[PDB]
This record gives sequence, structure tokens and C-alpha cells, in this order.
Amino acid sequence: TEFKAGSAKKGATLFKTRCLQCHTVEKGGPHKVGPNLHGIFGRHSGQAEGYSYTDANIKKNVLWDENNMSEYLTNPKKYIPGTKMAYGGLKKEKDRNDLITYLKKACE
Amino acid sequence: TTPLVHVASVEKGRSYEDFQKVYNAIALKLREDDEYDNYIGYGPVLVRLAWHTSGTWDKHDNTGGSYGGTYRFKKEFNDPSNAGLQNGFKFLEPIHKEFPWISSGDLFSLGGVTAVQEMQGPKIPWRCGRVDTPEDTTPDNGRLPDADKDADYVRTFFQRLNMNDREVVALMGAHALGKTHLKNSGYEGPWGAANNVFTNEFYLNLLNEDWKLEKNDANNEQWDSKSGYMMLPTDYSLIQDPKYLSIVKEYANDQDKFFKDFSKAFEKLLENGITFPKDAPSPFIFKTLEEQGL
Ligand code: HEC
Ligand code: ZNH
Repeated sequence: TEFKAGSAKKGATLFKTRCLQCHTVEKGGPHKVGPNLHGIFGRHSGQAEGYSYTDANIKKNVLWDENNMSEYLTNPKKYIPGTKMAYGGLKKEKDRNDLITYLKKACE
Repeated sequence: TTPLVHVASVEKGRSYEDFQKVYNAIALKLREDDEYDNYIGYGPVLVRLAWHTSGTWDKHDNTGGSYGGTYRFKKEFNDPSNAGLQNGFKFLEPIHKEFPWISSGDLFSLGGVTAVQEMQGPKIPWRCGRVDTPEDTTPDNGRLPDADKDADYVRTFFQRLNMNDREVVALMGAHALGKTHLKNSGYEGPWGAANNVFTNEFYLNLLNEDWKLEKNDANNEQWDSKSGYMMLPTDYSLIQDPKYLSIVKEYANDQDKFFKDFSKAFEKLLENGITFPKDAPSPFIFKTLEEQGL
């Protein structure tokens, strides 16, 4: 597609350090500061059952797929205005390619 | 031995639907000239215009305020703290040639109202009748605030505009919009990431970021974060002060409460000093472009 596909292994250590403190990946996993990311791709925004989101993450209504996530992870607070995801963004496109290739095989 | 009682008088036979069209006009030009200031838009500078022409007010002697529309008169236009607004004027003037009947004040105020709503903010009620007053009642400069100070200053400076704790924290949240320019006021960097959409971001950045004090390329000190965001010493005072912080904590957790508090506060900041008639019209709550099918 537009986005390519980095190494799934470089993408693991990216999450372990930059995202695991607020989000969880496995099936039925517990919601922390952020949602349980399982089954995130193909799913509309603001729809992880049992999480009380902002009406910004809900009314945005996008279908999560590899390309729009790259446009979100670059600068999150610009893509979804008013979100409570306290995070600046990943500026290097290679590190954004590594992380998404890990997440699409993890949240299957 | 009285302050000046400014009586509001409506423009010769005009109602809601006419002002609705003035709203719709300036909202269309807002939409179209989206290139401005590296894609932020003319929105955030119209609110700053609607505030800097209402923040001239003093309660003790009714001088300043948004009535006479005294931004057009040279004295005010070239005030150091008023630098940058010229763009907001340049934007508004082709609409003052489309609507020559409308008063200068009624336009600056409506300028800021049509900016917030369009940026998906609260539906801020608005009253009309800001009749133009002569150039001799143009207020001497320095009546706006200085950013380099602290908490106690922001409490006592805003005491003159007749705004309380809850009310100033609400008004401060408009900093979620646009950015600070080093050319104008000598400070650089945005407060948030969504500059062109009005949200409760100003508060969520205020406490969820790790801030460190630094000096800029104008030899002024300001609070910066590694995400590229920024806060004034007056914006950062909102969390230093224990009473101010409880309200910042509330609006960060409840955005609908901020919206309701911002509408009540912003409209009151705009109405300061004006005594409304008693056979005068009930306030207008204009509908947005999204709602009107355009
Ligand atoms: C903690 C602070 C963080 C960090 C470090 C990251 N995110 Fe997440 N995130 C967090 C919250 C509080 C929320 C909810 C936002 C709201 O309600 O407005 C989110 C949301 C997301 C989502 C959307 C969920 C959905 O579509 O239903 C995604 C896709 C997401 N966050 C991803 C993500 C990734 C991959 C991160 C790692 C680099 C990351 N975030 C960090 C809180 C936090
Ligand atoms: C304390 C007090 C205060 C202070 C000090 C201030 C200050 C300020 C400054 C410094 C700036 C920058 C300028 C330039 O250009 O550079 C601004 C901007 C500003 N501002 Zn804000 N403010 C205030 C208040 C306010 C209010 C009340 C409001 C309203 C409502 C506001 C709104 C604003 C805005 C919106 C802006 C943006 C502009 C642009 O970006 O354009 N604001 N401010």
C-alpha cells in the first residue's frame, strides 16, 4: 500500500517502551490509561467495549487501517482533536512502519 | 459625578436573520482563506481580536469595552500588546464594505463568536447594538495584560473586568487555539496540536505534559515541552495557584462543563459596560455552516 512494512521485531521494542504504559494488546486484556488494542484494525474509532472515551474519539468515526494510523501516530492530538491520549507522536516514518507491522499481526 | 452609561441601540430595522447572514458571511471567508499562518486559519486571530477589544474595559469608570469599536482609531491599533491583530482587521474589512450598516464593535465581537462556533466550540449567545463612538474616547494603551507575571497578578488584573476564578480559567482555555508569535509579542510556540479546532486541550496539556522553563530568541522566559508545545508564565500560573488548579482539573475531565462556562464568560467579557435596553432583543444563538447545509 502507501505505507510499506518494517521489521515486526523493531516494532515490538517500540511498543514496549512508547505505548505499553497506557495500552494493552492481547484478547480481552485489561483497559489501562488507554484501551485494549485487540482487534483495532478494521474497527471504528472509539469502540473498545467497556472504555469511557471522549466524544472526540467517538464522533471522529474512522475505520482503522494501516494508512490512517500512520496519519494518527505522527501527531495524534492533531488527527483527533480533544483526545486524552497524552502523546506527541512518532516523527520518523521508518519507526512508524516498524510499529504498525507489529500491531497488525498482534491484534488479529 | 458618574461613569459613562452606554445605551445600546439596534441598527435601523434589522433582526436575527440579517445578523445570521453576517455570521454566515464571515464564516465562509473563514473557510476559504485557510492558508493563513501555516494552515491554522483566520479563526484564532478573530477571537484574540474579540478579546483585545473587550479587555480594554475598566469597571470603575466604564472606559474601554466593546461598544464604540475603537480599534479602527490609530491609538489602539498600534499598541505593543495589540500587535498582530492587523490581519484580523484586514480579514474583516471586506465584510465591512458588504455591510456598511454594521457597527465596528458589533463586528469585532461577532468576529470572535463566529470563530469559536465554526471551530466546533460552544454556541456562544450574542447581543447586538455596539454603536460607534468618536476618536476622543479611544483608550490610552497598556490596558491589556502582560504575560511575564504570575498567579496573584492574573487574579487582580481580571478583577477589573469583573471575572472570578471560575470565569478566568474558562476564558484562558481559548489558548487551545492558535499560537504565540515572536514577531508580535516576543514569545514562540503553540499551546497545543489542534490549533484550528476549539477543545479542552489547553487543560489536558497544562497537566499531562512535563514542562521545563526556557529562554527564547526574544530573550523572554516561557514554559516549553518536548512535544513542541508551550505555555506563558500566566498560562502556567493556572496550575501553580492551588484554587486555579482545581478548575483546570475539572475542565480537563469534563469538556461540556468548559463549553458551558466559556460561553457564559466569553459573552460577558464581550458585553462588559454596555447597558442593554429593556425593550431590546433577546440574545441570538446563530446556527453554524455544518447545520445550515452549506
Ligand atoms: C498514555 C498516556 C498513552 C500513550 C503513551 C499512548 N496512548 Fe493511545 N490512547 C490513550 C488514551 C487515554 C486513549 C483514549 C483517547 C480518547 O478517549 O480520546 C488512547 C487511544 C488510542 C487509540 C484509539 C482507540 C480506538 O480506536 O478506539 C489508538 C489506536 C491508540 N491510542 C494507539 C496508540 C499507540 C499505537 C501508541 C503507542 C506508540 C499509543 N497509543 C500511546 C493513551 C495513550
Ligand atoms: C492572562 C491573560 C492573557 C494573556 C497574558 C494573553 C496573552 C496572549 C499572548 C502573549 C498571545 C500571543 C500573541 C502573539 O501573536 O504572539 C495571545 C494569543 C491569543 N490569545 Zn491569549 N492572553 C490572555 C487571555 C486570553 C483570553 C481571555 C482569550 C480569549 C477569550 C485569549 C485568546 C487568545 C487567542 C485565541 C490567541 C491566539 C492568536 C493567534 O494564534 O492568532 N487570550 N494571548
